[PDB]
Parts: sequence; structure tokens; C-alpha cells
Amino acid sequence: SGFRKMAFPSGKVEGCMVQVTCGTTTLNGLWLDDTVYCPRHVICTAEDMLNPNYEDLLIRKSNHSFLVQAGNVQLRVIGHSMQNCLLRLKVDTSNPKTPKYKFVRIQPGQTFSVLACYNGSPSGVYQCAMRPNHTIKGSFLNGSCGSVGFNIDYDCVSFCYMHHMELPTGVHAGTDLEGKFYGPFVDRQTAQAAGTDTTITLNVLAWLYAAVINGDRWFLNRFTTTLNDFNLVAMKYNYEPLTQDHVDILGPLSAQTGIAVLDMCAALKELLQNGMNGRTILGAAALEDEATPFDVVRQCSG
Amino acid sequence: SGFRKMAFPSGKVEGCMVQVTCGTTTLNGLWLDDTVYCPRHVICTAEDMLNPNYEDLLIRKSNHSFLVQAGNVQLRVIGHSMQNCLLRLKVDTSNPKTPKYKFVRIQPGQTFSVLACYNGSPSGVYQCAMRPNHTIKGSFLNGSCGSVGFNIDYDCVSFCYMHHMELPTGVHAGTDLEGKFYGPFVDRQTAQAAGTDTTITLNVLAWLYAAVINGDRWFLNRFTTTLNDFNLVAMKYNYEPLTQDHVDILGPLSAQTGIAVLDMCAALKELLQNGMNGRTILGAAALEDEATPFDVVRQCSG
Repeated sequence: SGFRKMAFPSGKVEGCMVQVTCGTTTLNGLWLDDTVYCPRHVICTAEDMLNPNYEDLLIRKSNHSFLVQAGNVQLRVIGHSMQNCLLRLKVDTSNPKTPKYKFVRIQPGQTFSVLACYNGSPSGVYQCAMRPNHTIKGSFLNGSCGSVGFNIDYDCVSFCYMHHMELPTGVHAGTDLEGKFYGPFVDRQTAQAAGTDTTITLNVLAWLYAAVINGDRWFLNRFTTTLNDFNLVAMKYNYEPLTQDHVDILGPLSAQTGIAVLDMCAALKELLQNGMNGRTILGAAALEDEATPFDVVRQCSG
Repeated sequence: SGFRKMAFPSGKVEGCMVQVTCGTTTLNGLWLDDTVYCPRHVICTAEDMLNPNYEDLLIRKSNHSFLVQAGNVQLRVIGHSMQNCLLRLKVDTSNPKTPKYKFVRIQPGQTFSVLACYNGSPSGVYQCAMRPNHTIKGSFLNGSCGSVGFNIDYDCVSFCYMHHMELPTGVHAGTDLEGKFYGPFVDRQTAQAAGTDTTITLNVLAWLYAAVINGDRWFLNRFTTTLNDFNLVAMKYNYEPLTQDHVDILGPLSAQTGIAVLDMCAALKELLQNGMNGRTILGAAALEDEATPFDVVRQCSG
């Protein structure tokens, strides 16, 4: 078979995307039960962003100042409040399509699926990784704010991201579903910049294991390396250090291929020093680090 | 903003995935109205594949020999037939979730979204391109047969692919939604092999235009080239020739960037001859050819 960075089926989530208009500002909201979540900067305007005070700005609003639409239909907001960077709007209608869900704060290195919306209307789904610097390399045009990232385990939607801002770098930033920012970032149009983006080492190995499982194994070697000697190389190449813990995770994949994680590290070390020299791995002129061990295992067995 | 190869929201299609069991063989079926479509090899068994005769094999079956389930529920098949490589099973229940749809035969170079299923249950969505050799580089494990590829224009699902086989290469093959194979391929476990896989030239330019729109423009140059001189290079590098027609398509993108398609070709020619020399385009150590002009435009404006 093969390996493609896939996203979870977006159906369950499409049924929760609504639209939230406030003054001259429109974006996307997440409708679960009778609460509609969304970025709090929906109450701001252009020069508001220069330096918003959300306490002042919000005190000057009422339920009636938020127009929300589910499809063409109108929902009536009957309460508002602020949670960190999110607005929580109570509404009369509970959502019939509300799925078994929960809010989780994802960790850096971990991946999730993004459902890009515009005006409460889903545009497309793609998968991505929460970088070590806390940015996602996504695709978000204007109006995409309030779009959510998630994962589906069984029948249960774990929401983990809502979009807010685009950084000067052209890379993105947002919050968990409690309005807490991933990263140092704030919701102001100011000077903030992304930290340095290190390669997710553990993810690059998972993907190598994926390649081996798919016959692409030209990169292997007889050598091995101690955990230390490896990190000493990794760090030169802007790679995340490797812990005996990351190594443990890579267990089942080592067992499935009879390749020792420390042998695989040696493989990686050679690729890092000698370069990839034209050849391709799973069809890439470069090492993929947005696929996690869990991702690879659910896609690579018999 | 950015650029990510996205897939269409899979919701409308998830509501059509059912399961089709026949003897010791289970796979996925596409339920629209009261017809359930699926690969005809559902009636085969192991050594049947060595050299099936679907006329014989099917004559020995009846409606009662096909168990189909929508979720946990059971549908009752009340008619069967064969269309090229597809089985069409009439059933009592029309599908409540049936969307505005249609069947289209996609052209090579064009892209579509795949919804990977197993046992009538959607596993994940990803986008991919129909290669010039008529294979898709997908991710399909055993049980994924009958999974569909599609595109959504407005509110209308255009189905264009159903999965059947995995080639020795580890690359895949299937049919349009009339059971006609894309490519020379047949549904027999035999020696068939994929032709040579040329790079979708038009798609590689669209993506360069995408990169320019995203500030990644280090690859441009003052030079230009005649359509001819370009193809003469392209062909050396296993690239699809370029027609004045492909060029016309690239119009709006040339107009949006003030970069002439023939100038962009010159850019590409240098990349093809001089190599990419370490640097990355839109974050790739290699040229992406599974994003079409249409794909790029819907994701790259203001």
C-alpha cells in the first residue's frame, strides 16, 4: 500500500461551523450544544487591532450586537462572555448535529486536521503539525479566522485549535478551545515574530519507518549510534533533541521492521551529514516531519 | 496566507459509504439513491483473481448473495447487474443523505479528493492527482477497495474514481463511476505494470505561481524562452510537453503576478538544469506537480 498525510473525515465538524458577524467584521464560529465559540477579535475593527482593550471594547456590546447564522438560518444570542481569547455566546437553539466532543490542548510535534472555513461555510480539509515554535504552516486567507483544528478518536471529536492571526512570516497562530494561545502570541496587529523552527526529530524517524515499510530502504546502514552521539549531530542541524522516551515510542515500529531505533538514528545521521544526494524517500527530496508515529502506524501495517 | 494541498470537505460523501460483503470478501460501496455501486471483484476469491471470468462468476450469484450494511443497518438488495467493472445493486431503501451528484471521467493531470474507507467506515480524506500514467500515488490498505475520489463544485458532488487494485509498484488503479478503468489496467492479479510517470508540467508552473504569490520568488530570472526551446529541455527531464493551451490556462496567474508564463518557463528551465541547490520553494526540496492552476487560484488571491 502507501503513505499519504491524511486528515480525518470532516463530516462531524462541518455540522458545527457557523458564521459570526459583528459590525463590519465577519468570521467563523464553532457551534456545540447551545454555545457558539469564536475568536474574540470579532468585536474589533482595523485600528482596533493596533492596540485593542478587549475589556473596554466588549463592555460596549450586547447580545444584540452579534449576528450569527447557521446556514441561512439565524440563531438568537442570549448571553455573551469572554474566556481568554474566545467569545462564548449562549444561544436559544442547541445544535442537532452536535457530536460527542471535547477540548484538548495539543502538544508541539503532534498533528491534527484543519477545516478551513469562510462565512460559516467549510472550504476544505487538510492535515498539519503544531510546530515546535508553536506555529502551524497552514493555508488561511482573510475570513478564515475561527476555523478549527481537531482529531477524531472513535466517534469523539477532540477540538484542539481555533485560528486567529497570520504572522509576518506567513505562518499562523491561534488558540486551544479555551482561548489560550499556542505560543507567546497575542491578538494584536503588532511586531510579534515566530521563534526558530526546529525539525520534529521523532516525526522524521516515524516517517523513515514508514518508508522502510513501503520498500523505500536505500538509506539504511550497518552502523548504529549511541543516543548522545546522535543528538550532538541532530543539534547541529536544527533538529529536536532525542529522549529515551521518544525512542520508546518508536518501539512498535522498530519491532515491526526489525530495525533498531538507534540504527535508524544512524541512518538519519548519514542523511543529515551526507545529504539526500538526489534520491527520494517515499517520494520526497526532503525529510517529512509532520507525520507522527501514531499517524504512521494507523496507515502502515499489513 | 499560505498554500496547502487541501481536500474537499468529506461530509456529503461520508453519508454514502456503505459496506458490501459477498462470501469471504468484504469491501466498500457507494450508495446513491437506491443503487449501491462497488468494484465487481467483490464476487471473487483469492484464486479467482488469478484469472476471473466475471460472466461465469456472476451468473452463479443472486440478490441474496450480497450482504450490504449502511452503518449497522441492513439494506436488502433486490436486483444486481454488471457495468464494465462495477456491480450495480438495486436496493429497497433510497438514501436520505444522497447529495446532488454526478459521475465524471477526470483527465490526467487533474486532481481530486480521496475518501479512504474500510468496512463502510470512512478512515480519512486526502487529495491526490491522476498521474499522466493513469495511476494515483495513494494510501490504500486491504479493505480500501470501493473507496471513492471526487470533487465538489458548489453543492454538487462529482464522483470520478473508485479504487480496485494495487500495482506491484505500490501505486494504485481504479475506475470512473461507470467501471471504466483509468489506464490499460484490468481487474486480475496478473503481471500488469505502470507506464513511466512523467511530471505534470502545467501543475509545476501553477505551483511556482503559488510560490511567487507567497513571497518565495528566489527562483525567478530576467530570461525568457520560446515555447519550443522550453519543451526541448522539459522532455530531457521527463516532463510533459507544453502546449499553447496549457499556457493559456496559466493566464490569470500570469496577470495576477505580472510574470509572463514564458518567463516562468525560463525559471523552471534553470531549476531543471541547475537543480534546486539546497533552497526550498513553498517549503519543498522539490517541485510539486499535484496542484493544478484551478487549485492554486482558489487558494491564492488577496
